[PDB]
Amino acid sequence: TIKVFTTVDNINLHTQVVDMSMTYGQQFGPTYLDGADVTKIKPHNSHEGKTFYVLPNDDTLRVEAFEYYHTTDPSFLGRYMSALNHTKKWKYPQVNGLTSIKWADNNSYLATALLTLQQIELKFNPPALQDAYYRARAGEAANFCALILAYCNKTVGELGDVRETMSYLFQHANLDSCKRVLNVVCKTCGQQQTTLKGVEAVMYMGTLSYEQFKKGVQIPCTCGKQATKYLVQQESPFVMMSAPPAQYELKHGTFTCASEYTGNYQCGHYKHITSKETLYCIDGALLTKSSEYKGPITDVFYKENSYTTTIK
Ligand SMILES: Cn1c(=O)c2c(ncn2C)n(C)c1=O
Ligand SMILES: [Zn+2]
Repeated sequence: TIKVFTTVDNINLHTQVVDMSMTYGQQFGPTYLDGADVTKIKPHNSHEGKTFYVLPNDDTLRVEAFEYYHTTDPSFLGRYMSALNHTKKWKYPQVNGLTSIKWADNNSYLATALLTLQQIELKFNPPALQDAYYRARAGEAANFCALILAYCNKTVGELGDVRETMSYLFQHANLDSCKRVLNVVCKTCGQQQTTLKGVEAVMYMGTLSYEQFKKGVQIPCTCGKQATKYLVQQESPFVMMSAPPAQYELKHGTFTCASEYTGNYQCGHYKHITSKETLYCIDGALLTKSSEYKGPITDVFYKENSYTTTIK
């Protein structure tokens, strides 16, 4: 017999005596050793003392799992392991001071999401995610990428959407106190103010221009006229403005960073544009600098703190 540790978080370890005549799966359920699936394997003597991950299959492990990952989805950990086997083999070059990802397995959407996160102010609430995120910021991003895939219910190689991805991640970020107040004005129906909080206060779908959002965008009214919607008040460290991809000119110094999307739902590619002393296009491991940029932009990120309209 051998003594080992089992765990769901590699924080709380639990002693186990292992029967060498049974596989790990027969004793523990699906079981991983340093990420390798050992479910169908007989214990080796050399495994004595090692730490194994298992699926949360009792109350203690379930609570520990929830406390570390902030999800009760029982398939989460298996999904994470499957992703991590791949993301450990990706490469994470430093590009223009940021951790990027060299292209692999259609991962451009994860690269531009990671590049974006390093330019906006945000903290993740699940300890697993915030821990992985700080390692990713330093260049060791495999765990962070596998968690993102797991949180988004995506597998390695699946095409992804940055906006959807950002939405899921923001739901695990402390945006609780972010606030947006909007006003919609119809000459017939009058004015209707709305207040949004959390993730809905920092994401908008329909226009890339933050300035246009402040000035007012035309939206239809059920009465049949065109109403105007504009931003009354914003309280957040950034905003995300998105729209269906379309040719768009990005101007140095008017935005923080942006996502460009080429292709369709069957085959496509993201690039990342950032505004520094000039414009930089980060494309996985590739870097290109230019003073102007035009492309099929789909998300633009802007810094914010507090904004109040002067529209009376
Ligand atoms: C996979 N892939 C694409 O699919 C792609 C692209 N540029 C345009 N497209 C569509 N690049 C650079 C790419 O690596
Ligand atoms: Zn109306």
